[PDB]
Amino acid sequence: ADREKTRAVQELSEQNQRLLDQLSRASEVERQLSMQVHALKEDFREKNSSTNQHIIRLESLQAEIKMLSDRKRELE
Amino acid sequence: ADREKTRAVQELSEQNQRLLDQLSRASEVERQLSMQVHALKEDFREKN
Amino acid sequence: SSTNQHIIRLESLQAEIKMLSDRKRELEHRLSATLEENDLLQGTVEELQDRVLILERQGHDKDLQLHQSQLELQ
Amino acid sequence: SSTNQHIIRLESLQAEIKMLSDRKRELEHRLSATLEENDLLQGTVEELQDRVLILERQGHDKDLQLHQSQLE
Repeated sequence: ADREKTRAVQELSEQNQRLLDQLSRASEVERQLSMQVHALKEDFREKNSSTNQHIIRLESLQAEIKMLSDRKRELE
Repeated sequence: ADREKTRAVQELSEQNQRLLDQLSRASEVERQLSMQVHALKEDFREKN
Repeated sequence: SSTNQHIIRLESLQAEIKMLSDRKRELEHRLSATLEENDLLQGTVEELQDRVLILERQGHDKDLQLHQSQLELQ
Repeated sequence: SSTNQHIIRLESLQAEIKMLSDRKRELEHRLSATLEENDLLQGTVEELQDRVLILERQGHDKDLQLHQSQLE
């Protein structure tokens, strides 16, 4: 009974430790995916800032074009 | 000794079940994050 | 003597595991709340970025028409 | 035998404790990172709102200028 109990608890602890490495790898994948998602959020925010700046620059250039169109029509 | 065997077996089994639940939750959030990463990469390609 | 101590450390570690698991649920709920308010702040900054775009659009069309108005004045 | 079963049960207890404590450190690491990010996000919100306020000030300023320029 000693040997059976010891083998059983050792087997169950081995299943446990295998699960522990599985959780460790799963949590490392969770962490790497979380850092990826986090950097993607930060880059999405910076890119949305840059895109709003870009369309506002397109827009400023559009008013400069309309400005010069009405100005040349004034001269013309 | 038999009672102690039963108690240790039950405690280890409970720990293993808790760990299995934790791996289930971990895998669920991992799948959610993988879906989020692929959606973000598609959105980032479109935004590019 | 070892075995008496040995039983004592079983009891101590069992109490430790119970409190430790309780604070596992604690920390995981804190992380869930932190992540939800992170997503709320994501919605907030996204709305603020859209508002920045919209007000700059307003000020721009406003710039178009200011220059038009004072040119027509000229 | 008693000591071996008992110390193996304790090795199970402590190994579970070490997994869970590694996971404490992982959750605390993630909580620290996320809270630092949330500070950064509050800073971004404050800066965006301040930008919105400055933009609204420009708002009222030219709106007055429109009112005059239409008058003359």
